[PDB]
Amino acid sequence: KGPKVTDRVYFDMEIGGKPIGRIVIGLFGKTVPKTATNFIELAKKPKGEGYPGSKFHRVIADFMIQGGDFTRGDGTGGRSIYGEKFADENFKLKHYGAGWLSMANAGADTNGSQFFITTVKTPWLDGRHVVFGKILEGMDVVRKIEQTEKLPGDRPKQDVIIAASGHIAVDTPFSVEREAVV
Repeated sequence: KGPKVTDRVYFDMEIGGKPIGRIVIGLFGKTVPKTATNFIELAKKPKGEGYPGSKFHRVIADFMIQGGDFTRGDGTGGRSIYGEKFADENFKLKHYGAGWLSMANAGADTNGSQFFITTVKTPWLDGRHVVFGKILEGMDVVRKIEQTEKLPGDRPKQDVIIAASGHIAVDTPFSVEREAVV
């Protein structure tokens, strides 16, 4: 009964130049096609133009990890394939638990490139941030990032970099449970 994964995206992660493993995300291309498409294309862009080379600039343990600011690296930048900003596509899905993918924003209809991966269930974000994927593999890599040493301002002391990213196609869309990722 769960939403269908139609596409995969991978992130090969490094912290301060040390490889820490791959995150694999399933995207709900039937539920939020426009949001999913943005993410997939930004994952396919080259550095400075998309996710490769960008960092998780905001990390809050017992909450979420946030990245996708490929133009300013600090939360103030980023842009979508549709222009600087695009509208909230729908709020069909909730932040069911750790390991859900949702768009960062600065209020209604301000989606860019920035996104976060939850590390706990975050009901207060439901209806405010568009949820569009679920972690499929590499939740331990997420947790590694979640626990990385921080500076004040919720910033990793060492850069947490998406060294590489890309899109793996999907056979046959499959349903996933609306539950925390183990």
